[PDB]
Amino acid sequence: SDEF
Amino acid sequence: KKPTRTLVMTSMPSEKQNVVIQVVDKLKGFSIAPDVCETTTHVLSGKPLRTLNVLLGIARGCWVLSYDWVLWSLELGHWISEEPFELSHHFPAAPLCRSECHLSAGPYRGTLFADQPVMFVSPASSPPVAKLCELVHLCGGRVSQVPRQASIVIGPYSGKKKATVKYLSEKWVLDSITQHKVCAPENYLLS
Repeated sequence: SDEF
Repeated sequence: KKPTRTLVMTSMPSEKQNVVIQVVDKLKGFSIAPDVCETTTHVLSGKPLRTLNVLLGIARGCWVLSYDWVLWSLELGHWISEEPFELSHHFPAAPLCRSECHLSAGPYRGTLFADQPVMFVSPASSPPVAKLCELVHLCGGRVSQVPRQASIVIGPYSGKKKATVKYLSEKWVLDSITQHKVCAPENYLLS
């Protein structure tokens, strides 16, 4: 799950 | 039957994932959604990172807890108190929207971006536009389907820049959500  | 409220997992290794599913099976009381939605009340992180599901959880005022709360909930055999394990230090906004949602008069909608202009979010933005528009709406802001109505633009924008408009980065939205504070627009300018 990509971080932002 | 199915419990209505939903428990979502983010930054969660598979070996840890199965444990959660299984504590939900034995203790009952939840349904597991793959993504934070209308029913989500609890969000569990394996490694405190700012994922789509942690941003959204903050927008809905959900509990945002460490994997610890499951371990102890198992060791005790019931869903214990959430407060001791919510990630205050990493996301100082979570505890605010959590309390704010639980003392809400009617249903809960954030008030953060409520005193802001109308924003237009570009489709080529990262994170995806659908979830980032959702974030802005859940928090109070109003979004437009076409830039001419917006006084603020967000994300990659190639078209002629506009003096009556502030063109900013996505992290302006994200950082304001994480800090529970409308950050200064002059240091989130996208050029």
